[PDB]
Amino acid sequence: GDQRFGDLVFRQLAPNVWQHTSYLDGAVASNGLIVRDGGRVLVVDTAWTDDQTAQILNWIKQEINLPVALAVVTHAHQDKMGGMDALHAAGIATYANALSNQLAPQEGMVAAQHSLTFAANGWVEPATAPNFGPLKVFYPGPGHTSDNITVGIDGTDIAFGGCLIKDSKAKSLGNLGDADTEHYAASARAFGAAFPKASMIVMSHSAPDSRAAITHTARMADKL
Ligand SMILES: [Zn+2]
Repeated sequence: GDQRFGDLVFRQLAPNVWQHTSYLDGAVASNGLIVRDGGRVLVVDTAWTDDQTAQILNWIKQEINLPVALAVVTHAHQDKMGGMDALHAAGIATYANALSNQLAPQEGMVAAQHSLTFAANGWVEPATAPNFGPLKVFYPGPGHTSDNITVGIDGTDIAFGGCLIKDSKAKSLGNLGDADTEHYAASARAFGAAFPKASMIVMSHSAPDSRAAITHTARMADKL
């Protein structure tokens, strides 16, 4: 069920949801999501590079042929925001956690055009997420990074944990270079409680897993 398109891989997860995969030299896969929402397409996370992200837009044109209305990126690291220039070059509205945009220059990333803010319970302030359609954005607390956000896909059983969640076979939570080791466990559990009926957990560096990914990640995080 994987489709190769240039050096990227695309996998349909649901009638209106695909996983995009891009590689950086070993070679490390990074996953994001593409969502068809009526007459438009919404993207979650860039590829590692601008050139790879441009190929995401090419694949969408070929396979979906609907305009990309917006992209949301899940934190200020290269695997999630390394392709911001391809989106901006294409006139696509881009959204990140305000803190991701504030950190972007120090992380060597281009800031998104728009900033998300969050309630004290982690849910996005809806005024800051205009026309997000099925994308339900939740800030679970600091973990992989202080700015990491997560996205549920309304109308589906899918939730995206980005780099916060690792699969149930993971031997480590790496990369922990920018991690909050105190709050990581609670943040992983918060993601599970925010999307309590999601059965397909999509994550940055593993194929989709069951909810065991969340509990397993939280238990590894408890050891930090
Ligand atoms: Zn990261």
